Amino acid sequence: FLGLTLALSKGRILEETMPLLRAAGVELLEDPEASRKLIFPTSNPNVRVLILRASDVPTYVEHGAADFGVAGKDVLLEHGANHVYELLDLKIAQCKLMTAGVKDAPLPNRRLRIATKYVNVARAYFASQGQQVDVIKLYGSMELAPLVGLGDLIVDVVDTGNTLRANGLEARDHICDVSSRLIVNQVSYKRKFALLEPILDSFKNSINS
Amino acid sequence: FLGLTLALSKGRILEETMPLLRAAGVELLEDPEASRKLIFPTSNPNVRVLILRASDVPTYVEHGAADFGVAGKDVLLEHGANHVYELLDLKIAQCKLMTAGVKDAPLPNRRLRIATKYVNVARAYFASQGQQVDVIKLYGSMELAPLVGLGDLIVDVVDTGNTLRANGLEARDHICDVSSRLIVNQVSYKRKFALLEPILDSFKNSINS
Repeated sequence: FLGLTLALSKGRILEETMPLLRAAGVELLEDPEASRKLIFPTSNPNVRVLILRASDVPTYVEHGAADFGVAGKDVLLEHGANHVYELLDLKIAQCKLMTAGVKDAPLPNRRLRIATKYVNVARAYFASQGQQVDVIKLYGSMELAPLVGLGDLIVDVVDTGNTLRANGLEARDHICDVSSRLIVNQVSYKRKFALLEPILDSFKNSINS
Repeated sequence: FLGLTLALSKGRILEETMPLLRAAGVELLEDPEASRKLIFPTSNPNVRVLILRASDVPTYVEHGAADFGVAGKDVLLEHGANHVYELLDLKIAQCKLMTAGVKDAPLPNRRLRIATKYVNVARAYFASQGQQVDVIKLYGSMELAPLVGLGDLIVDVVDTGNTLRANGLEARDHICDVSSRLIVNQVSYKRKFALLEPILDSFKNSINS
């Protein structure tokens, strides 16, 4: 396959990327959410799509298994973005990285334990607050952890805050805003620029409105 | 909450644990697969259930946020089981850890790159084969990696082999058999033994047939 391979993930990222792809002459030929297929063709024979877990998008792009991708800033910060280029803030799937805990619960007088998927982000953020913290690495359902005493706080992505509120948690601190970003493999950017450039230009034009 | 907190995960583990719980006088009052609730009551007021991602079950049990749990051997090997007790092989959700790659594809003459969620298991298994390997940490859909050149092999859990076969992959090596195990927090085992013992005994009796 001599074309470009685009790494996306399911849900909001796929949903909100598709219009940008449509304006650039790229359309999926079926709903990937309903398929066992791993690699998907498009209306453009020079572009194919991978549907990955959000956390794996930087990995595939870094290694060149995908030439470019759409990854949330949260994933990029946690994974590390030193071995891809971030070309565009696409302003999609916007949310916040935040700390949260049980509503009105006092912080303990000791090293805090932070339950999170975002272990690197958590250590860095708390370091900026003057705190060395213990981190408990979790893979999902962060909202449960404070309820059963696993960790004093969580770090997670928050959009509406409804999950938090439904579970008797409240956001404590805003860490940073998060949006999905167009990343490119550093070799693909050089070797396949003629294929990338018009797509990149279309995306840039689309995001300007 | 003074009772026991049991950590389970969705799908086959939940499905196949429920009969064992039923024989021990513990029944869920609704289908957790259909609910936003995080902690679930049971027919026994001394037992509640957490529905976690499989990878997080050892974590919750180790820290004492759950007193006991059902975790796959694959997760235990990868996480490390030094800070829980493994009491029972429940013989449920049986499968194999295996290596796999593209059907009939020759191995490269260099350090192999292993794409997997099971980074620790992969390094240990290949070390037993006389090989130092590079590992690429992935979070899902392992079957894709060899198709797009990410890694030379994968390590994954295989049951039927259908996913592998559907994607033009074949299992290369059998690493070990995997089944779900009853694990207990090391303090809970001492402090709450009177609550645990009859449940543990029931499970043992059930698995004997």
